[PDB]
Amino acid sequence: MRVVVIGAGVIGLSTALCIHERYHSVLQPLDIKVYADRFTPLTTTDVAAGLWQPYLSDPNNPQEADWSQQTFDYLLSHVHSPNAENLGLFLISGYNLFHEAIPDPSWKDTVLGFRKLTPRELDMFPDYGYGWFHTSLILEGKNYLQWLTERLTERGVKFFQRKVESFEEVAREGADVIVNCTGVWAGALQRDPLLQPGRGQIMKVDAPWMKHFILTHDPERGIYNSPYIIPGTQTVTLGGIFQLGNWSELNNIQDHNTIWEGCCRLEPTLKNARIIGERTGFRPVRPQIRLEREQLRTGPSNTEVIHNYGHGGYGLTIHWGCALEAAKLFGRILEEKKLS
Amino acid sequence: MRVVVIGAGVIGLSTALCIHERYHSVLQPLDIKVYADRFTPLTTTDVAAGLWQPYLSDPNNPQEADWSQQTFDYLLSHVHSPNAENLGLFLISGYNLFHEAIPDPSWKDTVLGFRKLTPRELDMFPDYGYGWFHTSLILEGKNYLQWLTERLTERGVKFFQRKVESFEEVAREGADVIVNCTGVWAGALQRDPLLQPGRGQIMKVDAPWMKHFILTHDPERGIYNSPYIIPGTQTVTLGGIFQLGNWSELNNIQDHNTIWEGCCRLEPTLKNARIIGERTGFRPVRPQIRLEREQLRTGPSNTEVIHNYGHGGYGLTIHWGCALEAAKLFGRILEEKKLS
Ligand SMILES: Cc1cc2nc3c(=O)[nH]c(=O)nc-3n(C[C@H](O)[C@H](O)[C@H](O)COP(=O)(O)OP(=O)(O)OC[C@H]3O[C@@H](n4cnc5c(N)ncnc54)[C@H](O)[C@@H]3O)c2cc1C
Ligand SMILES: Cc1cc2nc3c(=O)[nH]c(=O)nc-3n(C[C@H](O)[C@H](O)[C@H](O)COP(=O)(O)OP(=O)(O)OC[C@H]3O[C@@H](n4cnc5c(N)ncnc54)[C@H](O)[C@@H]3O)c2cc1C
Ligand SMILES: O=C(O)c1cc2sccc2[nH]1
Ligand SMILES: O=C(O)c1cc2sccc2[nH]1
Repeated sequence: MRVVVIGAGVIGLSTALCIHERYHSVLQPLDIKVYADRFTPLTTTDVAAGLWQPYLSDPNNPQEADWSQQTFDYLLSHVHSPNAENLGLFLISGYNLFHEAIPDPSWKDTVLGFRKLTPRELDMFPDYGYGWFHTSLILEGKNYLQWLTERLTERGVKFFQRKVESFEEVAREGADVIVNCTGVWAGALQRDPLLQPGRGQIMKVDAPWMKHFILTHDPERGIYNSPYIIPGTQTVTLGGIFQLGNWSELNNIQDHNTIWEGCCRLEPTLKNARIIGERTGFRPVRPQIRLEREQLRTGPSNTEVIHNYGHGGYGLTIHWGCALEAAKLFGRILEEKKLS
Repeated sequence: MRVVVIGAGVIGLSTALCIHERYHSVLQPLDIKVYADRFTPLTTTDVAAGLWQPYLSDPNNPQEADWSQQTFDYLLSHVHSPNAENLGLFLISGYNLFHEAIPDPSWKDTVLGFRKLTPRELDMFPDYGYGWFHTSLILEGKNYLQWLTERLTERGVKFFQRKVESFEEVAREGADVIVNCTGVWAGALQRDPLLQPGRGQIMKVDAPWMKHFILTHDPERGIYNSPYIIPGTQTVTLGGIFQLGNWSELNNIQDHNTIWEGCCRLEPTLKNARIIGERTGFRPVRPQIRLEREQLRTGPSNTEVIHNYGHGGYGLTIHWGCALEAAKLFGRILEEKKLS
């Protein structure tokens, strides 16, 4: 009963934990190893603000809306716990700004107190003429990743610093089940032309008077490419850079400018806020998440592979529902093998 | 014209600013001095969290609701102003929690996006069965008082550290108009049987993940005597203590425990918060604010006095509408001295 999880971002970590809680037994022990090239604070998960917000429009797969709703409901149950702070979990309200009356999102009833913005509220954002206000949740990846690791290490899970070259390399060493949570890099283990980097740049600023998230939406700039302000526990994330096919890990100076000028125009009080840091990450962009089983067609034994990658700009938002689905796929592997 | 403003809390400073910006001219040159025994951070204004919220039910004087509304409208028009950070001015959303249903407040349309709490939002507060959600403003005194002081200084207003023994002592040194903004200590200059300290105690805690205010209402505890959580710029104010007639300036453990126990039950995450500081202050409690002119008959001349005190637990909420009214009374004085 040897299981190897490839990846230590929110995907692999929550998957490892979910499989362990649901399938570990002293009767039938479950050996679980996590192999990863990069760990916290150096994953894509660490670059995220951690705000819960799926895409505005209905997903290519309606199963994704269920996975996001299951994640919200799960995080909402731990929000008023003493453990909440160790997770990087907290409630936050905020604004979604538009230039037109776009349709209501499928998640209007999952979030708390969703409503349209009133005239006086919109008078605060002269560049926008429609929007929403609701209460959502922030799950900060750097705390959540450390918390998941702590809970994994105490459940018997060993962590290994390694760049996996092939699934067959892992299959050869005895892995019965391979959990593929490689994010944006998955194409290195198996070609997937639907998987692309969604290059992102963010600024971390000191603006503690900022109690609300502010997200803007422009068709001319596209998804995740217009100003956003997201207050964290210690700092405020400034963003709004999406570049499909861009693999540059360096901080582009025109992007730094776009972030600064766009966010200051959105919220003039940012102009006097102290810039703390700047980061680049690659969103694992895909028309839909890949969350399925694959029987390896290489080597003398067939190896069971659970793929869990391609969560684009909403991995923190959907991680739990995806972890639970991967655990379901895992139990299906267990039954098909044998009972007695 | 020689003006002496007694008091350097929010009332004294905003009145002095409002009078100077409206009346100092070539036609009416004003010599304004401010006398105060205590300056920031040692005034009642400094103990306050600075949240804008008047009384729920219609005031004894309907003028008070107009004065609070004028204050919110003025502060709201500056929320994105270059000076907002210097003022300590920012937007904040939050909860007003009740055991039973209560009528909508007279200010429901002054605040932003006022509405009732939904069942899912109410499930987060088991001890309460009814509530509101709205967006208001915080104006922090430690910043606001220093901002008003800098504004008065550039206008040529002179500040003196002194404990005024009597209005006559001021009148005898040449004051034409005395603006009495002495807060809870006004009785020492002229007996006021309707003025009492509304003793308050607060804790300032490090809980930066707290993004909303939470105010609880209990008619058995009375006004300002039920737990409240008010996130500021650097710290979160924990309070909920009102002791009518208590002149003790010391912080006490009983009140420390009431605050801590009450606010931790409301928000379990507070258990792990670091306590930064604790303060005691005296709300200037009266059945209504005394904002009126008086011709003082103590000495060879009559001195024109403007009283502006008795703002209770809502001095920050109402200060600007009161400062504008004091200025109108000041104009009536100049108009009588046959020089306007
Ligand atoms: C700028 C920006 C802002 C964002 N904001 C939000 C937000 O507010 N809310 C939200 O829900 N989402 C947000 N996201 C998306 C979120 O960051 C990602 O969807 C989530 O981090 C992807 O999770 P992951 O586990 O798949 O990838 P990662 O965190 O990238 O983990 C991939 C893991 O796979 C490992 N790995 C890959 N290949 C191999 C190999 N061959 N061998 C060994 N290890 C390997 C890596 O080392 C790493 O451990 C944001 C993204 C960006 C870029
Ligand atoms: C615990 C607590 C929390 C609160 N929270 C809020 C809130 O969130 N929002 C809100 O709107 N309000 C709040 N308040 C109300 C606000 O603090 C007071 O209404 C406002 O501070 C009253 O201001 P003031 O100018 O009249 O008095 P103060 O701020 O006390 O200043 C009185 C001034 O007069 C001076 N003075 C008095 N007598 C003399 C004399 N004889 N000679 C020389 N100088 C003299 C003092 O030295 C001082 O400079 C709160 C109050 C308390 C106690
Ligand atoms: O840039 C992103 O990928 C991103 C910004 C926000 S705000 C909520 C989710 C999310 N994702
Ligand atoms: O304790 C007080 O006097 C007080 C608490 C709050 S919250 C808004 C006003 C106000 N006043």
